[PDB]
Amino acid sequence: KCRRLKQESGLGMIVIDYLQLIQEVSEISRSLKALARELEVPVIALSQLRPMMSDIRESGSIEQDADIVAFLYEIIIAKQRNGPVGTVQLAFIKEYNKFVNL
Amino acid sequence: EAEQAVLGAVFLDPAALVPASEILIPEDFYRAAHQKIFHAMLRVADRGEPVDLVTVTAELAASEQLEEIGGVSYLSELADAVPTAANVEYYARIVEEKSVLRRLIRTATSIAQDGYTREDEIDVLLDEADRKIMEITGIPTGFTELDRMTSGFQRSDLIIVAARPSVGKTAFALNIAQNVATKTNENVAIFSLEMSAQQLVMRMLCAEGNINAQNLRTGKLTPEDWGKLTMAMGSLSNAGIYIDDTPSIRVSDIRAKCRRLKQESGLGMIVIDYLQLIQEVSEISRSLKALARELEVPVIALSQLRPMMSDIRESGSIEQDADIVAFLYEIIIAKQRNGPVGTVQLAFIKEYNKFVNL
Amino acid sequence: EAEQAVLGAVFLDPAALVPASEILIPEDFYRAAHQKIFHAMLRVADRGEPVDLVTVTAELAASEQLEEIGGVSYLSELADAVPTAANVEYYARIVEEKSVLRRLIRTATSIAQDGYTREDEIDVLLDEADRKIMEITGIPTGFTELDRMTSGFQRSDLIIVAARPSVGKTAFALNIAQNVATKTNENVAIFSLEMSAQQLVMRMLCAEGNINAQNLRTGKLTPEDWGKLTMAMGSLSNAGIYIDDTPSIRVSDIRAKCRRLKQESGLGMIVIDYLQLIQEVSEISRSLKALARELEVPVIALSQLRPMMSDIRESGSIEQDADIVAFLYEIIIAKQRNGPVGTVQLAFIKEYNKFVNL
Amino acid sequence: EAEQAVLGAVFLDPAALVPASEILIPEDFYRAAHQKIFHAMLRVADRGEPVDLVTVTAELAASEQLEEIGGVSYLSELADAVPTAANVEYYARIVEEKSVLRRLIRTATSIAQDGYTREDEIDVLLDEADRKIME
Amino acid sequence: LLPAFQNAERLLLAHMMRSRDVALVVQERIGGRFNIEEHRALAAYIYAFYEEGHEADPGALISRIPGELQPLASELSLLLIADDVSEQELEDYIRHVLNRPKWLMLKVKEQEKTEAERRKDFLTAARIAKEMIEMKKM
Repeated sequence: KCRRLKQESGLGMIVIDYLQLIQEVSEISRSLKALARELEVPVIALSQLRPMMSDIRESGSIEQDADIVAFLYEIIIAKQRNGPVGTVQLAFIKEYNKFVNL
Repeated sequence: EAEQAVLGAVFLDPAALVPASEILIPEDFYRAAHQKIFHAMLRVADRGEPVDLVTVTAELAASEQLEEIGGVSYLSELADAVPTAANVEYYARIVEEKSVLRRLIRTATSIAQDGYTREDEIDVLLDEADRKIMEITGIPTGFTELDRMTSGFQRSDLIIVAARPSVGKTAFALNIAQNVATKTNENVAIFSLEMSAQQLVMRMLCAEGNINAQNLRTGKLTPEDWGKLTMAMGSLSNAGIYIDDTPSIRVSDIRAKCRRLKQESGLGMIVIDYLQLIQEVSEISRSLKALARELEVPVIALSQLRPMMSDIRESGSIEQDADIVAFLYEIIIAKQRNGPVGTVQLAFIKEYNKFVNL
Repeated sequence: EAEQAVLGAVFLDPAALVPASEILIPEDFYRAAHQKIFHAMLRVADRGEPVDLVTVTAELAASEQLEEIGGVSYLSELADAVPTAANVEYYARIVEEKSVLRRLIRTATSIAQDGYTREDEIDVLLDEADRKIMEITGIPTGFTELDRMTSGFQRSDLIIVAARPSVGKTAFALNIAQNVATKTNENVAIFSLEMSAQQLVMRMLCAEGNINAQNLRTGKLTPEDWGKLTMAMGSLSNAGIYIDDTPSIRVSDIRAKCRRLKQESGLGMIVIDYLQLIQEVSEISRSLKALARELEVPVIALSQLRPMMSDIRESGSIEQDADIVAFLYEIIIAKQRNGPVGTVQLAFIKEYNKFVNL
Repeated sequence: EAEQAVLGAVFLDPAALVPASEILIPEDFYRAAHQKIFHAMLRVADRGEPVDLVTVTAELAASEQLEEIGGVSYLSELADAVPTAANVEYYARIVEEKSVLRRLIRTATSIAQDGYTREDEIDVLLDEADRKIME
Repeated sequence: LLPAFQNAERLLLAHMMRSRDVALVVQERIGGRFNIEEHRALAAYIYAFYEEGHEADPGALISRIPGELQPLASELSLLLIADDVSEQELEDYIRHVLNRPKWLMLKVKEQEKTEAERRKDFLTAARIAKEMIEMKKM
C-alpha cells in the first residue's frame, strides 16, 4: 500500500500503529527496515513494552534493525546512528491531546 | 586406487614409506601384487639402501615375483601415475580401513559358517565368538612480551583468540588493530558483526587519548577531556583502520572485501569479530585459514567458549586449522607453530578500556 | 522334537510351565505354531486359570490362531504323545540353546551383509559389531587412611569418583595414578578426555617436586625451581604412566587400547577422565565394569554431578555396576563392597596441586 | 561447460575448492553426476584429507555412486581436460547464476501452475507469491 | 573431452583473436611453437593481422583465413571467455603449450623402457623409469 502511494502522490513518512499488533517479530522488524530503505522514507514503528533497552529486546530482535529507538516516559532517544543519545523533554496538554515544545 | 596411491607415492618421496608403514602392513593390501611390492619395499628399507624404483625392482627380482606383479611396467605405472606424496597417510588410512572391513567380514562369515558345524558347543561357539570378534617478525601487536613468544603475527597465519563473555576479547583485538594502525603504516580490516561501527570507534578513541570516566557517553566533558579527544581524534584520524559492521556476513564476503582492499590500499591484518556469529563452523575455519594464506596477512578470528583446548574444540574443528590459539583469562597462547607455548600476563585499565604492558 | 516335549509336558503337569517359562519365551521356539501355543499357554497362566487343554484351546480360539496351529488335534497330539513331565527343563534348555544359535547366526549374518552396504563407517560398523555380538590388598592410593577402609583398589573393581566442577576430582585421580606409578612398579593408564596430555603432565610435575607459584606457566623460574623440575622430571621419567588425550572416545577403544598394553608391558590401573564425557551411560557403566573384570585391574571412572547417591544416579545407572563410589567434597566412600562406608579426610595444597595425608 | 571447469580445477589446485564452495553448493550444478562429485569433494574436505583424484573416487565409491557418475574415466577426463585453476571462481559464478535462473523459473512456474488449482485463495496465492519470489 | 594443453592452446587463440593486446604477449613467449598444425597456421594469421596496424576484432579475422581454417577459427571466436585474462591465467596457459614438446618427449624414452624390459634387462628399464619420474616431476 505504501509503495503504490509513493508513485502516485509523494510520501515522506510511514507511521505504523503498534508493531506487536501486526501479523516472528524479529522477522517483521527486518522487513520494516527494508521498507524504509526501499522507499527512502522514515518508518515510525510504535512499540509496547522506566524504561530502557532490554524491556522490548526480550520480545523479538528490533534492537539491531531500528537505527533510532525512542522511549516515552521525557523522550529518551536511547539509540540513534545520526549521533547523540539522551533525554529531550516535552510538555503534554491532555485536554487538547497535544505534545508541545518547552 | 588408494592402494596404487601409496605405492606410487613411495617411488616419489620416498620418505612416504615411513608413514605408509606406520599404518599398513603388506597384508592390508587387497591385491597380492601390491602385497608383494609393499613387502619388498619394506625388505629394502630394512638395510638400506634406500627405496627407489631400481632397488625395489631388484628385490622383487631377487625373490622372483618381478613378473608375478606387473613388470617394471606396472612399477613405472604406479610411479608415473601419482602426482603428489603429501597424502600417503592416507590413502594409507583408506586401505587400512578396507582391510579391517575384510577382516570383519571374514571373522563374521566364519561365525555363521561355524554355526552349523558345531552344536555341540554353543558355549565354545559363543565365547570363541567374542574372542574372534574382539580381534620480532612479524607485525607488532603493540605489546612487548606478546611479541616475544610470537614475533608477530606474521603472514599466512590464522590467530584465534577465545575468551568467555565480558573478559575483554573485543577490547583486546581492538587494541591490537589500533596499535598496528597508528604505530606501523599497515592497513587493518575489522569486521565487527556484533557491535555497531561507531560504538566501536569510541571504544578505541577511549583507548587512546586516555579518555573517559567523565564520560563521552554521558554528554558533557571537562576542558581536559575536550583537549584530549582532539588529539585522540587527530592521531586516530590518520590511522589505517577499515571497519565493516555488516550485521552477520558470510565468509565469501569477508574474503571479497578484503581481496579488494589489498590491491587498492595495502592491508596487513584481518580482525574478524566473532566467528560463532559469522554465517559448519569447521567449514568456516578452513575458509579463514585459506583467506590468511591467499592474502599473506595474519587473520585474527575472535571466538566464544578456565580455559583450555576442548572448550572451543567441541564446537567446530578450528584446532587443526588455526596455527595460533590465544586465550583471555592472562593471555594463554595454548597453541602456536612459531615455537613457544605459555602464559603472557597483561594489565587492563577499564576506565580507558585499554590492555597495557607490564 | 524337544519343542513338542515342552509343550506336551505343560499339558501334562502342568506345573511344568513354570520351569519352561523360566528358561523360554515364545520367541525361543522355531515353529510359529509353538510360539503361538506357548504364548497362549502363558497368557492363560497370567490369571489363571489354570493351564490345560481346554483352557488353552480356548485362548488360542479367542485370539483366533486355533486352526492356525494344528487344530485341537495337534494340541492333543502333543498332549497324548508326551510320556512324562520330569524333563521339561530340558528340552527347555535345548530349545533355548537352539534359539541362541539362531540369534548368533542372525546377528553374525547381519554383520557380513552390513559389511558391503556401509564403508562409509568401518568404525560404526566395528562398534555396532561388538554391540550386536555382545547381545592392605591391593594397590595403594598413596594415602594412608584411604588404604585402610578400602585396602586397595583391587583387581576387577570399578571405582567411581564423583565431585562437582572444580572441587578437585582430576587432581585427585592424577595423584593416585602418580603414586601408583612412581612408588610401586605397576603401569597406569590415563584417559584425559577433557584436558590435553601435556597440560596434564605439568599438573603432576607440579604435584611432585613441590613446584610452582613462580611459575612454570609464567615463563621464568628461580634456581630453586630449576633444580627441582630436574628431579621431578627425573623421578616421573621412570614412572609407568601412559596417557591418551584422544578428544572424546567410545568405550570399545578404551578397552582395545588397555587390552594391548596389558600383554606388552603390564598394567595396574585404568583412570578414565570423566565418564559423562565418553561416547546410554548405563550401557557405558556396564562396559567399564566388564573392562575391569576382563583385565583384573581397578578402573577409576571419574564422574560429574553436598553430595550423595541420587545426585549421579538420576543420570544413568552406575550405582549397581560400580562396587565403590567415592565423593570429593572430605572423601566420602558412600558405597564399597570390601566392607566399611564413611568419611576419610584429606588436605589439599593448591599451589603444588597436591592432595596430601593428615 | 562451466560445471566441468570447476570440478576439473579442484582436482588441479586443489585450493580451488575453497572459493568454489564459497560460491556453490552441490545443488547449483545442473547435472546430477556433478552434484554427486562436488558433494563428495566437500565431504572429503570435511576431515580431511585432502581432496584429489584418488581421495574423491574413493568417497564416491564408498557412498556407491562412482559408476553412477562417469567412471574414474569421467573424473580423469575432468582432471586432464582443465588447463588452469586461476578461474574457478568463475565458472563458479556462472554455475551459480544458471542455478539462480532455474530457481526463478521453478518458483515462477509454480505460481502459474498454482494459479489454476487454488482460487479459493487469491490472497494466500498473492502472498505466497511474493514470499516465493523473494527467496 | 580434450587434454589440457589443447584447451590452453584453444583458449589462448580465443583471447588473442578477441584482444590484440594479449596477442602481443603471446608472440614473444610462444612462436608458435604451437603444437597443433591448425593452431600454428592460425597463430601466424593472428600475429600478422595487427602488424598490418590492424584495430582488432574476430569479425575481421575469421574473414581472412584461407577457408579451411574458417570452420575452426569461427568456432573459437564463439567459445566462452571473460574478456580479461588474469595475470596467472596467461602464465598457466603458456606453460602448458611451451612444455608440451617435453611430454611428447618422455614417450621416446618410454619406448626404450619397454624395449629394455623385453630383453630382460630389468635394472636398466628401472633406471629409465626412475628418470621419467624426474622429468614428470617438472
